[PDB]
Amino acid sequence: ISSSFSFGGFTFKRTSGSSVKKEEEVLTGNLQTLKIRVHEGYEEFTMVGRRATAILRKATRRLIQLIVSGRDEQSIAEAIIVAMVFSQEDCMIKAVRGDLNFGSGLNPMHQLLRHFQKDAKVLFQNWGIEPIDNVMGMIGILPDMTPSTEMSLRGVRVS
Repeated sequence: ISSSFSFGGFTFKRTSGSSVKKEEEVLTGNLQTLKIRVHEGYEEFTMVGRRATAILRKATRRLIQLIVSGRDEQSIAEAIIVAMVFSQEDCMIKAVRGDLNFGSGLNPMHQLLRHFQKDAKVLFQNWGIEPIDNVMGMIGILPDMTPSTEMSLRGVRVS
């Protein structure tokens, strides 16, 4: 473990890789120009929350893989939201549908998080899906947060 921090009520422990923060300007789906510290590099984490856990593999503004384990669908959705925000993917940025400011949180990453925690339907809808293969212990999760053995949110599996 080369780093431990908390984000969105999950403890992230970095198990591999590294990154450097670079300030960058992005345009939200509400057409707000935001300055964010983009994490540049490939990293793997375990995420541990009160009600769910996950493995997250990610690179610069890119979710590679997320395998989530939770008690119920709500708990799994929470982990998925945090991971999608933390990924900094432009898809997630473009799913934003209101203004973000200090009203929402102390930095833009928290503002984005709070935005999607209120309502993740546009995020989940716009993220993308993919067919999946069969793997013991794992299943797909659709945008409406129901399970599927056939398709899943892009890069996401439930254990």
